[PDB]
Amino acid sequence: FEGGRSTTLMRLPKRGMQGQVPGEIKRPRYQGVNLKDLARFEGEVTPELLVRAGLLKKGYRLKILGEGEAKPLKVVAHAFSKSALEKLKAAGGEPVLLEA
Amino acid sequence: PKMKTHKGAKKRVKITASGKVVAMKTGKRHLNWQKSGKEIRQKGRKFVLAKPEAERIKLLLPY
Amino acid sequence: TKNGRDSQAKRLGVKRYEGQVVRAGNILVRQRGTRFKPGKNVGMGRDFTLFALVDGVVEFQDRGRLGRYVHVRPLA
Amino acid sequence: LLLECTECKRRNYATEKNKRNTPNKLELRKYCPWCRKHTVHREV
RNA sequence: GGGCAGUUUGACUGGGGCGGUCGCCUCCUAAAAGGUAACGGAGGCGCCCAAAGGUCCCCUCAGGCGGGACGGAAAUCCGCCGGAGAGCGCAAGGGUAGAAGGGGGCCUGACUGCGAGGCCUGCAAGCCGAGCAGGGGCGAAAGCCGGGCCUAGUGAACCGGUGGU
RNA sequence: GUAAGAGGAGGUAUAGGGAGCGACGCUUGCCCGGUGCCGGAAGGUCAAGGGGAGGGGUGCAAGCCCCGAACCGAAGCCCCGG
RNA sequence: GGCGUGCCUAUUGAAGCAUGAGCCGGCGACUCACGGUCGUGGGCGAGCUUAAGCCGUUGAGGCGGAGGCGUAGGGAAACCGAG
RNA sequence: AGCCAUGGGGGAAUCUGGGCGGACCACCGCCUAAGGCUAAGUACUCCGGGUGACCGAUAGCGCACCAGUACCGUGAGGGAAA
RNA sequence: AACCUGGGGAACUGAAACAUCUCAGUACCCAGAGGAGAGGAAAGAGAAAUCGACUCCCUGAGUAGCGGCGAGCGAAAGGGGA
Ligand SMILES: [Mg+2]
Ligand SMILES: [Mg+2]
Ligand SMILES: [Mg+2]
Ligand SMILES: [Mg+2]
Ligand SMILES: [Mg+2]
Ligand SMILES: [Mg+2]
Ligand SMILES: [Mg+2]
Ligand SMILES: [Mg+2]
Ligand SMILES: [Mg+2]
Ligand SMILES: [Mg+2]
Ligand SMILES: [Mg+2]
Ligand SMILES: [Mg+2]
Ligand SMILES: [Mg+2]
Ligand SMILES: [Mg+2]
Ligand SMILES: [Mg+2]
Ligand SMILES: [Mg+2]
Ligand SMILES: [Mg+2]
Ligand SMILES: [Mg+2]
Ligand SMILES: [Mg+2]
Ligand SMILES: [Mg+2]
Ligand SMILES: [Mg+2]
Ligand SMILES: [Mg+2]
Ligand SMILES: [Mg+2]
Ligand SMILES: [Mg+2]
Ligand SMILES: [Mg+2]
Ligand SMILES: [Mg+2]
Ligand SMILES: [Mg+2]
Ligand SMILES: [Mg+2]
Ligand SMILES: [Mg+2]
Ligand SMILES: [Mg+2]
Ligand SMILES: [Mg+2]
Ligand SMILES: [Mg+2]
Ligand SMILES: [Mg+2]
Ligand SMILES: [Mg+2]
Ligand SMILES: [Mg+2]
Ligand SMILES: [Mg+2]
Ligand SMILES: [Mg+2]
Ligand SMILES: [Mg+2]
Ligand SMILES: [Mg+2]
Repeated sequence: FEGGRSTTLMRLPKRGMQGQVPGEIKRPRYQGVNLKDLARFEGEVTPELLVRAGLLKKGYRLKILGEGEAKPLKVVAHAFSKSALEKLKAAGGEPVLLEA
Repeated sequence: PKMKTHKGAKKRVKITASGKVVAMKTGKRHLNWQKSGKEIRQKGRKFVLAKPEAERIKLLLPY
Repeated sequence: TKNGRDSQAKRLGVKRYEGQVVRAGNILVRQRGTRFKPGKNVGMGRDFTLFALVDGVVEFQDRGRLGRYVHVRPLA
Repeated sequence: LLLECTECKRRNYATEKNKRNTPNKLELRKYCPWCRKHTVHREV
């Protein structure tokens, strides 16, 4: 704060959507999970297992991707990176999310 | 109790993943009238700061 | 009275000196007009700013009638 | 006088400065929009 | 609508007040880099220009002496002398005819998307800029053009207006 | 005093409120432009509201919702005068 | 006989003819809560940790993963993602 | 700028009814206003009890002692020492 | 004594001035209630073709938002408990 002068608050807000009366809109929340940790344990990975112990934390959605060597197994996920779908396609199935 | 995030600062400044603070270039909304294409472009990109970076950190802390 | 006035210092003159290594683009010397001319691998801007175009060392070359030139001898 | 040039058959502006009484009523100078490249720009 | 209420009524300042000033540019002070105060000396700006701009080619001043119909100290034409003492829109300085100065032709780079690396700097801000891409002007071309020889001609943020995405 | 009510006054313009001069003697000049106040059914300006030309949103449409010109609109101010 | 300008505060400067104290004795002033930031000792480690609360105790501990920090960033956002 | 409440004006309908889901429309969906009652979980501590890395007569309640007393104020009120 | 609901309701102070804001619906005044009070069986919440009165504790969260977008102010749904 203080100085007596116009504080360094001279900067400005480009951030749009900074606010709205009714508040927040209810939209999905995709969790970025790297397949490197996904490769750690092996069996049949699903949102159930990740939230049960991993890096999901009750997040609304799941989405594997990133660096790492994809182990062989079915990977049920809400979304896939174009590069992510490659590693698993090299040795595994591609179980998409729900729909209803 | 419980530091209150300075909303006036958050709405205008985002912190980098590392530890740096970034904000838009100043002077680009009003003074304008017919400045060199360089200026208006130079003002388009955001930037890093120096000491007061630490200052503005001590606000969006809970954030 | 009515006199206390003066535009702040522009801090011009010779910035870079001979025998100095330099990157590419370094404003070698700022000037008021043409107190110094460009030269080998040395460009200038509107305000008559002298700046390197290459990487090397600064060098000065007086030539009386022509004037005082400044250039950077490339090397690596 | 503050001037602003528009684009033909499109919707784009540009910084300018015309003259009031001084010999200068219209502005038919060419310019470069974002869509495609180079098209005449009127005052308007 | 002072009947009543709540408040504001600046700073510098050889004590206050009165007076003057408050931002930006030029020079001096400033002690041969930079910078450097004083109610220290001395002046300007809050603009202007589609041509007073980009480019290609052409062209060279002021003043002095002599000659010349009106003019005549000085309009215009001729000759010789004449390195910058002119001009460079407007203050001053540095610069400049080996052009940045005067003229004609074509013409709109008074572009969008960027920006290596720097000067200056507490912050913010200011200032320079090669080279790259798209595309376009002048030129045979090498090449120049990201506004005026240059350093003043300006205002963070907020709040709102108009057109699009 | 929020009100009820009270004073004024159980008075009635030879009375009561406000203001300025301050026994009484001789007097109290000129100036309405500015200010206040008093008079002024025209005109100008004006709010809510009325009015709805015309325009928008959405829906299959019937409709629902919204924006909105001319024009009728008071005191006040302007204007005229004392 | 030699040498020698009280204490405190405030100051560019005090023995000061600047402030405070008559003398003694006692009360008298950087704390806590929560949140944050750096350091530090220690446990565990892509994991770490629980809050109300329930059980027990009568100066005992235990259970309780709701939740929070971390493992991915970037953009105003749609979105995309080692970019 | 919806929703809950409502001072002013206008002012319906009874399940083909009516509100709401953040101005409005449409679709999809939640709910039944304009009558009242309802324990427990919760707050507090004049009063009693238990306990304390709480005090130990300038501390601790103002008051360990016949203290809201003496004494001071017109009065609210102030308020010891021991 | 304090706690509780309803009807009224400040200013200092903060914003390094101040007037919107803040202090705060706090202090105080008033009426009422009882060991409690209040609230309470949806014309609810809000996006799950989900939950299912009310009250209180965690959490949600310093999030959503509010704001001379200043100082500052500050929910709800949902999940876990009584
Ligand atoms: Mg841009
Ligand atoms: Mg958080
Ligand atoms: Mg100088
Ligand atoms: Mg100097
Ligand atoms: Mg010097
Ligand atoms: Mg020019
Ligand atoms: Mg000259
Ligand atoms: Mg030329
Ligand atoms: Mg020129
Ligand atoms: Mg800087
Ligand atoms: Mg400047
Ligand atoms: Mg190219
Ligand atoms: Mg503001
Ligand atoms: Mg009255
Ligand atoms: Mg009467
Ligand atoms: Mg009577
Ligand atoms: Mg007489
Ligand atoms: Mg109307
Ligand atoms: Mg009238
Ligand atoms: Mg003292
Ligand atoms: Mg003194
Ligand atoms: Mg000292
Ligand atoms: Mg003394
Ligand atoms: Mg003193
Ligand atoms: Mg004394
Ligand atoms: Mg702490
Ligand atoms: Mg409202
Ligand atoms: Mg009503
Ligand atoms: Mg009922
Ligand atoms: Mg009850
Ligand atoms: Mg003891
Ligand atoms: Mg007495
Ligand atoms: Mg005040
Ligand atoms: Mg004040
Ligand atoms: Mg409030
Ligand atoms: Mg009850
Ligand atoms: Mg409890
Ligand atoms: Mg809470
Ligand atoms: Mg608070």
